[PDB]
Amino acid sequence: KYSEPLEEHGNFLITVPGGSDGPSGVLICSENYITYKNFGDQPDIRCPIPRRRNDLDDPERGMIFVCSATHKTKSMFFFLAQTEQGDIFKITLETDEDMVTEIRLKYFDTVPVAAAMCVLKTGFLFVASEFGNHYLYQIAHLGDDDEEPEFSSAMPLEEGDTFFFQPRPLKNLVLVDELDSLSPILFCQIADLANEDTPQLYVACGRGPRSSLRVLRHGLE
Amino acid sequence: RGAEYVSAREWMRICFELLELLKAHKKAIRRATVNTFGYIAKAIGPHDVLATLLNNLKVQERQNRVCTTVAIAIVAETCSPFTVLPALMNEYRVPELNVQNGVLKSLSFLFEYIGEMGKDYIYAVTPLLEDALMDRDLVHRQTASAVVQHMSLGVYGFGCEDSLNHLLNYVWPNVFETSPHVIQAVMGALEGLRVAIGPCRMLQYCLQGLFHPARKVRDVYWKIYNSIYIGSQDALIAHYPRIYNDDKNTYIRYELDYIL
Amino acid sequence: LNIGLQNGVLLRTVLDPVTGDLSDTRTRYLGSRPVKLFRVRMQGQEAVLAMSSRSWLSYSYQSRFHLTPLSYETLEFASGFASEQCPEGIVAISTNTLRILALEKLGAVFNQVAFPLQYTPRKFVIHPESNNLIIIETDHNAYTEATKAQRKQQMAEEMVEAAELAAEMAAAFLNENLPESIFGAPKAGNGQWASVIRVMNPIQGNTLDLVQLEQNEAAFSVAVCRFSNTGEDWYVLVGVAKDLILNPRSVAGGFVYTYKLVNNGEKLEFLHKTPVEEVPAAIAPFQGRVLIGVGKLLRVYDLGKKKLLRKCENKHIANYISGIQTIGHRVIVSDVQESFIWVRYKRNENQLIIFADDTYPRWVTTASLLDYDTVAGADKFGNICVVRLPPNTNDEVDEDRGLLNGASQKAEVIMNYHVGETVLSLQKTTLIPGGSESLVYTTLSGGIGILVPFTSHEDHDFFQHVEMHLRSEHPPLCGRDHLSFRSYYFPVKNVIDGDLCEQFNSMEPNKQKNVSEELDRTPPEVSKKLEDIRTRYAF
Amino acid sequence: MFLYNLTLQRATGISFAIHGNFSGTKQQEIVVSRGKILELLRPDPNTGKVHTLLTVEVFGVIRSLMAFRLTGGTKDYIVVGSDSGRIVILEYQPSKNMFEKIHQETFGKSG
Amino acid sequence: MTDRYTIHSQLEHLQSKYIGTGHADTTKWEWLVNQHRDSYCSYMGHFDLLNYFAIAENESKARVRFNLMEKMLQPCGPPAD
Amino acid sequence: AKHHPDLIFCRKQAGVAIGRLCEKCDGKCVICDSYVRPCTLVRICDECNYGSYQGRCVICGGPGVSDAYYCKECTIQEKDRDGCPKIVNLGSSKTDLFYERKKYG
Amino acid sequence: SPTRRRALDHYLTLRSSGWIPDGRGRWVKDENVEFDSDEEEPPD
Amino acid sequence: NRFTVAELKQLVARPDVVEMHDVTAQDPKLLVHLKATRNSVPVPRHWCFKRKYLQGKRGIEKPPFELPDFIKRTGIQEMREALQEKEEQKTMKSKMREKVRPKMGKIDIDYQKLHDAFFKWQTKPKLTIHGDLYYEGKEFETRLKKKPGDLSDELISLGMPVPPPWLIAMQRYGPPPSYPNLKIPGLNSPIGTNAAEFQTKTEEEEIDRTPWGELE
Amino acid sequence: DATVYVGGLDEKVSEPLLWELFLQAGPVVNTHMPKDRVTGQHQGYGFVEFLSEEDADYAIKIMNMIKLYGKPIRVNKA
Ligand SMILES: [Zn+2]
Ligand SMILES: [Zn+2]
Ligand SMILES: [Zn+2]
Repeated sequence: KYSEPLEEHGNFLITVPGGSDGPSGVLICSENYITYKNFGDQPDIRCPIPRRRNDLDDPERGMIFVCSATHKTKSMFFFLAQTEQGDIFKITLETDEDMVTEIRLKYFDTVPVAAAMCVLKTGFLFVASEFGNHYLYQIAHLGDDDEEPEFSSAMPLEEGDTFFFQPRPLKNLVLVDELDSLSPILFCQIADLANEDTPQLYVACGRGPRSSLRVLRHGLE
Repeated sequence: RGAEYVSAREWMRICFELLELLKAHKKAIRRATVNTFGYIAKAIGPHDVLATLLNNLKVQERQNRVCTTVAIAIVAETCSPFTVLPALMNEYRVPELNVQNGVLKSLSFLFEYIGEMGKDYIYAVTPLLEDALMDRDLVHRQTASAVVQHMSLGVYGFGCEDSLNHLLNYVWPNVFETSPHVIQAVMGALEGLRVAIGPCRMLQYCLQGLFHPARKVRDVYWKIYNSIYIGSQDALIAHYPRIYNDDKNTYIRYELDYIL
Repeated sequence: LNIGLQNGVLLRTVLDPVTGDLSDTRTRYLGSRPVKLFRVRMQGQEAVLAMSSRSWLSYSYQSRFHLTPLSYETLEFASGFASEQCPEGIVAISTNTLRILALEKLGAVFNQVAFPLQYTPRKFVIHPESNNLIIIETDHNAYTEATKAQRKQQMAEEMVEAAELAAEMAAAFLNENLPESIFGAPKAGNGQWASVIRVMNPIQGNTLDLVQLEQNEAAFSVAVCRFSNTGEDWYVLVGVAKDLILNPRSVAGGFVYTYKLVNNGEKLEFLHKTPVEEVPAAIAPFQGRVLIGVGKLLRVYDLGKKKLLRKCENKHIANYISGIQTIGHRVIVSDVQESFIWVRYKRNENQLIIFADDTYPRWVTTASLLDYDTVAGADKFGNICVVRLPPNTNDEVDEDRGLLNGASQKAEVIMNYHVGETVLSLQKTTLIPGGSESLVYTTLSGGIGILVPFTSHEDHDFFQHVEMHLRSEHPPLCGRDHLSFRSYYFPVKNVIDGDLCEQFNSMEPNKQKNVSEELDRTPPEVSKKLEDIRTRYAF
Repeated sequence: MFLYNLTLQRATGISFAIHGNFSGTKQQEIVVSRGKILELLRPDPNTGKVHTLLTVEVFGVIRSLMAFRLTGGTKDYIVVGSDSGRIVILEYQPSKNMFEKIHQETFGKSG
Repeated sequence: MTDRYTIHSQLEHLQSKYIGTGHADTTKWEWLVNQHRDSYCSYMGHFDLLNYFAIAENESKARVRFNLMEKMLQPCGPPAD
Repeated sequence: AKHHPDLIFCRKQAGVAIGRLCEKCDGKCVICDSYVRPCTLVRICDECNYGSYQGRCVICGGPGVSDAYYCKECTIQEKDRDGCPKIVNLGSSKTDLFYERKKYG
Repeated sequence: SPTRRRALDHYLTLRSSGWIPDGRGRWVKDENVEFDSDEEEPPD
Repeated sequence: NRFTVAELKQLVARPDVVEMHDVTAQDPKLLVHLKATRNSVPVPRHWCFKRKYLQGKRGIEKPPFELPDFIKRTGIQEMREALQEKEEQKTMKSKMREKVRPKMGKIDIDYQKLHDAFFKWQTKPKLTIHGDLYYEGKEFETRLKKKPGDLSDELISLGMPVPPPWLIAMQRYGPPPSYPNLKIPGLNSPIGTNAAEFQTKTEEEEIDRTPWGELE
Repeated sequence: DATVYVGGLDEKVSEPLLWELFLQAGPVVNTHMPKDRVTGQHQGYGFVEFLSEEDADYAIKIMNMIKLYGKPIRVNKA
């Protein structure tokens, strides 16, 4: 049916819940932007992604979202989308009758970079890290208090520069469980370095800061 | 179901009579006839049956000989191939063309029928086939290629790749033949060999002639390449050669060159 | 019925509830002293604890029996325990002590401990005397510590240059530290490389020494060796690339850093830094000297006082060298895509001569020598091969012809197997005391497997028939063919997939009975033979 | 040289995760794809610990994963796209503790 | 002559169906663009090649997949005519 | 068939219809035309079982009497994945036979 | 004699370090091989 | 517009493979690059020959096929030879008369012998490694060409204790010009010092030769 | 010089042996040692084509080294 050019290249899409509940459209995540689009008379709505304030990165690098998850209550709905740096944002759509008018975007937390997130119905969040250990968080509070600035596509913004936020330790999530993963085993050596008779496995794994040397033995802890 | 109701001489002479049933025009009569030869050989033994069938290959008309060939394979399968192998391989030395094409034809059917069980006799019949693939008659080469196709797919997964690679060295110069029957038997053999010795070997054979100066060598080579590409497009990612960068285009796949 | 004996073997025997007729006894050998059995409670279930030289707990997990040994010292006696502090535990008396134990995680095969590093670990080596570890870590797109501090100071200057209160903010900006393992690492750009040498105690986990390198110098190889001319004095060689870009590839050069190991392996003392013209990707100790492959060049380096010294470099390896192994005077070089090359070093000519290689292109990631003639290797694409050298070959080659644009002698491939996931580590070892050897591999995805050789034909025929039945009876769950899966790039050769075979015990009982008819065995006997090979090699 | 392959420690990295009512009840599970392995994980609400219910090796490369409900349906099906050239629809059977293939439809070559 | 033209129609039929079969007049550029694009698809498909590339460059996998998808347009530079 | 170079397969995207074979064609493989070792069931595309044609022979087109299979060798080579294997044109041999008998008879 | 075998092995080691025996009882540095500047002659 | 062979040969990394007609290629750089890549086998040589493949006068006199040895151990060839040597003597009357009154148990080899031929005495033949393509003259030109410093047992004709008789003159007349690097004892090779053979002894002592993972 | 003429031989000597005889000096690329058909025996004179000039120049000297069945052998250019 419909075919419409985009301004910049998106990398994935999010299904906006529709029908009786919410408007039916698609959220397009692209480099430095999140865009709501729908077919019909609805104009496209773009929100820049907040960057970290006083960031040590190379300034040329853009920012994308790596994974998302939708939480649909019977009441309302929001999206949790994580950026490359591990920052999870809440995304909420504001509908003025039939169409949506702005996207609202609020810093939720910072978690290791994930391949998938799953908001379970019983107020948990399951983050499967792309490398290293996986985590199961419990959602204490949705991000609705505690005087934290909330960015928006309607907020009028000057030509070049963007929004900024300040990251912080955990507020909305509490770590409940952690699942050990050996991924990625970068190097290994099977040796007896601890003078008990069975050899142990000395393995090097993990990416960047979360990397570690692990000593594996055969038996229950 | 009832072979004890008749004497063995009766099954032998009734067996002789069945060779006239192979001249029938209806095909169902012919395939029922071939089956009956295997059932009879279970009662009077494969040698009495097999001598009769091997004598029938001197006949001129092709419909008789093709069916006799199928019946030799039928018995070979039902009474295991070590019984009928020696005599069939001995018959390849008879100085008559139809007999030699006939033995090759029944080996083709035999390897098609026994399947995985044919890893037990591939070393036996490898020198026979390499004798046939060196032969001056083109037909001798097309029937040997059919044998290679069917033997190739049977031993897939069983580590018989040295025989098959040896036979590829004989099959491969026949790619410049132009006769269509021989040309499609060769292509069938190569498509069987791709699944038994791998896409890498088959690409290593094609490589030098894909950009050869003559269109003759080139299009034959390109239509082997396409068959490898269709059947195994994903496995070839690891097997392509390294092409260097020229002045304006880059051709190195730099990701694979990554070192951890 | 569980029985224990003086020998140290544990016998678990069927006992019929209504009749009382013991059926099948699968013995297992655990420990070296008499074994004592005590009933305990785990997961609201009635497990058994058998204590020998090392304790061994037999329990059922996911409706499947397990036997794994407690990684803890020997105990004289034990029994069950329950209380508010610990709901399900063990009271154990070792001699002259009493203790309460809780098994937090069950159903596992390995327990682990983890020691944090800063960047991704590329390689490590074990110092033989000290038992320490020397680890090199490297990251692309990264800042080292010092570059991060300068960059931050530049930013704090910039906050003042923007605008009187601002310096107060910049003070807080210099002060606050977000923990990098939970807030990410700042990303620097293409060509930016942070790297570190670290000397580490394997038991305790503490960093004994730390060396930080320059901002675009990236470590790729490490060795610890004794140069025989200088005497008994350990040296650490670290190969470093300078200014490396990945797409498209370019490098400004390389260095090899030499350190000495002083204080019984506590400390590195910088000795010299010697420059090479391409990245030194493999360093290997070799008969009192060292082999260094710089790019496509294979060179032998002798320790000199001002730098390392070059002797007899070879220049016929096709592409980039990625790994070097030695046995005797034979050298096995892993090309990045030209597979294995066998090179012989002859002393009294002082030259390195290629005498054999392989007939396939292979993207080699690792290698390990199985014997004097065999090499096991692994690819980036996820498959393991075993290449042997044919019995006639001599390495008495004196330096034109060649076969097929390569060496005149070719090595035979005798095993192919597609694991499914990229293997980065092969090592030939024994895993359990009183086991046999095996070839252990660890994949990138986090898996660990073994490749164990059959000792008889009767075993080999049994396991091959079990595999061929199960390929048709119990086909893979996503519509793939098993013989086609394991033959992803090269046809499968000489391997029986035991992951498929041990799915016998997951089939339905009519199907287990139907398969086991043609093996002429009852399904307990098939499960026992599947479990015996795992038992006598592994865990 | 005949070798036998065994897996001591299965893969632990995670490629895909889908969450659903796979067991068919109130409880929610996660179906994770570990590349070559398909696992069923059920996290406890009160305790908070994740439990592995099922782990089956599929001998393929799982390339995409989704969860699927029929209209007015309680249980969810798992739809797996792989390199097999076919699409498989699976249902978890809790009484048996195994995935059950419901549909398998073939459209293409493998790899 | 006519056999040349029938070979030509057959091979363009193939090439439309399976993208990336050649014929007798495939240029270097065409063959290499095909095997670049097939490589990219293969990298996206296999999970551990993509892990390896995401470790060797210090990038996340989503960034890696997105860059590979960007390279699919002109993988080997502009067409050589 | 493999014996007739001018015959042409449908090759559209196959569906849930099972292809069948008439008494004459019973027991043979649709692709390579062999009599042995049947491995997989043949599926035909929607158009080819439209209407009256529902249930006719795949290979020739006569009243179908049993299910059609691919053989093992066509499965291993993945010839079973190319499409609908229904033959869509009679060809020269079938037509010639008709006119020849009709001339005589 | 074992001592003669050991002497021969030492001769081999001198053959490895790049020394040429062209000098009848003496050795010549080879130009191809990198040596440190300090050393003037091979150790005995 | 096109390269001559000299520019092409210098432009290759490896100039031994370039032929007369490679310059006529539509992309000659890639062709000579592919011809010099490892493990690829060359185009069959008769692509340019006017005579058809294997249709040559030498091929007329090819002898009959010979059975392998483990099959001749069965005695099939002598039995079937005798059989067909009787059957050329019979007339059509006699052949058609033993087709109504057959003769059982004539040409029977016991099953155990036939099974042993196939499941006990089978030997792998001589095989050829990949890239060894057959061409028409191949099985006659398979004699090849043995290097100086390596002698055959038969070259017994010399009957000399073990150095070569000719050498007592090669030191006189000089080192032959044809071989630049050849080394022979007494001229430029040890019968200096002779520690070269000791190296091989010491290394041969060092090696373990126990193949891993074999059958017990 | 690539070829040499070789006289004065005994028929027990063979072309394969002859190739090994002169490859002791340097490899004989093309061997020619007539077999006479009529009485099935050799007159004993030979022609040798080499790789290049190198084989030819040595050729005459190679004659002195040669001694078949207690007898000498003629080698000269051609
Ligand atoms: Zn029909
Ligand atoms: Zn078929
Ligand atoms: Zn159709």
